[PDB]
Amino acid sequence: MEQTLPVTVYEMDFLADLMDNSELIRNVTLCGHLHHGKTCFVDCLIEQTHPEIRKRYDQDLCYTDILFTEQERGVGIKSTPVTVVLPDTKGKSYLFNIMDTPGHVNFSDEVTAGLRISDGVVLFIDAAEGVMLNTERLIKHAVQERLAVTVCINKIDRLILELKLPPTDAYYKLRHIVDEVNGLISMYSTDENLILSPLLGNVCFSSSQYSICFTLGSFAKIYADTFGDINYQEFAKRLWGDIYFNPKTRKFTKKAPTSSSQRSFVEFILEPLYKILAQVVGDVDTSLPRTLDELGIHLTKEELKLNIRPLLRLVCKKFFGEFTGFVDMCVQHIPSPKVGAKPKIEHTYTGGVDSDLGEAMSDCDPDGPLMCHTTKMYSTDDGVQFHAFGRVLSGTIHAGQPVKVLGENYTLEDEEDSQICTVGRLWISVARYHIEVNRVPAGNWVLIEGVDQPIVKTATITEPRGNEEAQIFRPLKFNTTSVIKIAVEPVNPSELPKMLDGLRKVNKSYPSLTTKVEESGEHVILGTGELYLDCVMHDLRKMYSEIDIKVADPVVTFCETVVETSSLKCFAETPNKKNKITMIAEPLEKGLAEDIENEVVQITWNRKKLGEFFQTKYDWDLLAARSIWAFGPDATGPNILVDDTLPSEVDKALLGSVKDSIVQGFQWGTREGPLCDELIRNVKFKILDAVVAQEPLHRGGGQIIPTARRVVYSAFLMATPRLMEPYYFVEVQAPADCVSAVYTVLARRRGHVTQDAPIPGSPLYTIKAFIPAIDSFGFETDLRTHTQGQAFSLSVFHHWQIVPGDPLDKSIVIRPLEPQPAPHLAREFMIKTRRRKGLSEDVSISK
Amino acid sequence: MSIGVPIKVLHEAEGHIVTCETNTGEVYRGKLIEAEDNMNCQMSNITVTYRDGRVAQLEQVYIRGSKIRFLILPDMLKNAPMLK
Amino acid sequence: YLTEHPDPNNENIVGYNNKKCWPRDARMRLMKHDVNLGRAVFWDIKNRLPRSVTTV
Amino acid sequence: KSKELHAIKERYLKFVFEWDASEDTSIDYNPLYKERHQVQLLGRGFIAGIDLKQ
Ligand SMILES: Nc1nc2c(ncn2[C@@H]2O[C@H](COP(=O)(O)OP(=O)(O)OP(=O)(O)O)[C@@H](O)[C@H]2O)c(=O)[nH]1
Repeated sequence: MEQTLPVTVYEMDFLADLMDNSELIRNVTLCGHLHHGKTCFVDCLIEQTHPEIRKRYDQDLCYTDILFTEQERGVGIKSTPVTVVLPDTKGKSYLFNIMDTPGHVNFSDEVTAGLRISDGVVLFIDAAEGVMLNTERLIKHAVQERLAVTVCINKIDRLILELKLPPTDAYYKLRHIVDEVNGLISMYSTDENLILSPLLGNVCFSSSQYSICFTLGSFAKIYADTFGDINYQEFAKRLWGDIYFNPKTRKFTKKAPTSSSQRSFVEFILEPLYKILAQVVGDVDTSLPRTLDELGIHLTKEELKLNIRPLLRLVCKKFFGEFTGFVDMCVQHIPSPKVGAKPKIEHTYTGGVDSDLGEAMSDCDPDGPLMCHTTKMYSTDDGVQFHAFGRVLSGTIHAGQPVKVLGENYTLEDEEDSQICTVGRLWISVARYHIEVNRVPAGNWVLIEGVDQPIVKTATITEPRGNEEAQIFRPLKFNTTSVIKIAVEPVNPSELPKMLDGLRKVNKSYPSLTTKVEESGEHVILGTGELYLDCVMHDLRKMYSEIDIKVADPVVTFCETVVETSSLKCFAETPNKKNKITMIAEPLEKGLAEDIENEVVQITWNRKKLGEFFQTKYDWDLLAARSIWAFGPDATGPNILVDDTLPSEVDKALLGSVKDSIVQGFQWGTREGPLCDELIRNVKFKILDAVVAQEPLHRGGGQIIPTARRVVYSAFLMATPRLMEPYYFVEVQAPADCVSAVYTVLARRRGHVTQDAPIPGSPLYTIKAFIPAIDSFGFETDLRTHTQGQAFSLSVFHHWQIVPGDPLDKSIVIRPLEPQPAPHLAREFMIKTRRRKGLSEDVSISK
Repeated sequence: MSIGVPIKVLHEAEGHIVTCETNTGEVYRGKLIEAEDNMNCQMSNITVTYRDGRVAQLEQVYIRGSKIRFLILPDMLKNAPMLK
Repeated sequence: YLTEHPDPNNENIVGYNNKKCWPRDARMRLMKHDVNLGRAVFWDIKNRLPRSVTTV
Repeated sequence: KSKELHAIKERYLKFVFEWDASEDTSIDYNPLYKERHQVQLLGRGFIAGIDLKQ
């Protein structure tokens, strides 16, 4: 209000009054594979809700790729929120909060940030490409985060204009895409109530370039508006599947009348669209005005003079109109904030739904306690001040209202992370222009000013002097792991504080960015890939810090493991020479580390469930199965600590006094690692004898923890240590002829091809392969250059694999600037990483 | 040309609070769930006042459209795009 | 030397004269310890000479 | 291999009517940047100028 804004089809007063009714709000995130049409849709909708903001005839106005690099690269880099009022098929209006998410596999963190504050997902799938890598990854992520899933099969015009498939085969292609999505959903979810089918209204067909968007119901409504006497809802139930129309009986049967009879979808939906497009693009001068007369569209004379693409856009816009099918989909199959509040609190709130504050939050009552969760941070173009962005799950936030901001480490006993701040202004975020408001009720998305100071990634904003028992929302769980690592250093050491400030700012911007300072005074940035780090450095050098920053060569993060059991049972004693621990280290069973990290097992379980799980899944006896102490460096680390101390040999009651310290020592030791200060993975540590001093003045504190860490290191070093590379999963789409070239490019970088397969209904092929992360820099460029741009690849982290060599072997001599043979890659990876970290040149294997 | 504006406005009222006065002088105030082209209103959480003035609570109500005298709609619908 | 002239931000690597005629691998390699040692020995030598008589 | 290592080391350590051939580029060592896979255009598109039958 009182802000100069573009004129809309609606009026902002209606938008403001809709925000109070939480049953007319839909918090939706648009996600899909890269370049699958997710952005026109937003303008393809902004235009329909903004008469003056139109797309250029020869250039598409992205309107949500508002960034510089977004506009030149043409690649979605950051999520852009859009709040619009969209009419329904029945004429009703709902307030839509849409999250436009990037489709590149490197920027999945933005997608998770959008998924946190959303109640439903609209998955965009190219009709020609089909289900690609990121489509599967986002389906898994969405059904895991307990979000309603709907599908929009975009770019259906490619079936007509590019591939020129017969309408029946276009129907087969669409049905195959829907079936693939259904199979993926059933794979990643147990309950059946997420069946996707256009009969249920779950799936929409669209072509954003030409302003086409219809469900079965919307097309049946077009028929009904033309011929009044039909009931479009019952008509829509017969427009998909193997149901054929019988024109003699005027009834729809499950059996085709005679022969050469087409399915209902082809006869009534696909064939008219084929004919419209064919008329417009082939007979614009000859027989277009007549067909336009038949459909009831009247185009003015200067309008018929347009080029073929704008003319097709205009004709389809006249025929179809607004995107009512999309709104029908998202109203029927995406819960309102009021209804979807309960799963959101169940999943993303640390206090659980059962908590008293959890109940008031699950009601989504806007007169309750304030509970706002922010997941994105948007920087003004000056790059000085940020604006937090998130949804108000309860209560109502006001401009000028003092608030209590809780960080990610805030617990009910450690209340030092919270900080009081004052809200400056509130903007209802639209893609480009912010509409300033005075208050935002529950269930809405708000851009907050004044709370950006004490938060890094995520926050929970509550009210001071109330909500004493207010916990936080769980930090985002990302799809990938940041592996690619680069080091930064200012050109002039005098301006180091400037680079540090810029590093803090980029850490605020990118949700999954991890900036750390190593022991050697080296500043390190972790990213997902080359494009990710490229854009991070572009922001760092140009947006936040105006200084010159040197960049080191890209490198990956390694992990350390073992391959047999320790030869001699290690032991280590405290400086008091009274407390002594004996441990051995052995490799974990295959597939157990992944179970641990993926929370298939939790130490929060009672010893009974832990024991039965281990017994039935990995052949563990009850004694060892219930003997688990800790679960790696974190609560879900890929390492296990087990006590084999016999009750007779050691008194278990006294062992319990040092259990809580041996656990911490083991966690810290696995966090650091002895080889090259890297994480330890897939290692099982068994305690064999723990001699404990009776006097508590000798044990506990800073005496037993270092002994535990040292014994962990020594036990690890007996069993043959190995290094671990991160392995990337590459999916390549390329024509048939360039498949061999893809093989040739992969073979040079230690690549191993898993499978190549045709894309059904498309002339291309998909090659899926595994490549080491370190042997992947420039792989995309090599593939796109050797194939003259006809092959494109997206790489994503998959798993950890052992480096061929042996890290602890001094016999190998390495020259400074030559690639090494595989037989001793591990030795180089180990010593060079040690030199980079600033440690000694070699380890000291001992007891 | 076919369906009048007031019916559209009534369609917009779904989900809000509405008070309903039938020919029997009975006042039904509650959350309007659904409406049709005719005034058939499916509406919920009813605070119902009879002609004498007795007030009752009735969670689900479906009123025949022919038997509505007038319907009082929330004031924010005055800003509906359809009312412009 | 560092007690007399503290170097918190590692700025000692900026004013170091090198023999640019030699190849890069044959020049002096400006590691922090070596640079600090060279600066320290130069400062020690400079301190012995009073500035009024002659300067280095 | 040898040119590979040399490139690594290098990176990290009169009216002339006709152009001099010393100004040529694309004298590369990587076989992927010399024997570039030729676009076939589904076997139906062709490069401009050159004879079709060829
Ligand atoms: N043939 C065809 N092309 C389309 C259609 N819609 C969009 N495109 C084009 O396909 C490309 C997709 O660009 P965007 O729509 O911005 O991509 P996106 O889906 O937002 O994905 P990101 O790049 O990850 O942000 C652009 O060249 C569009 O102009 C469509 O319906 N048909």
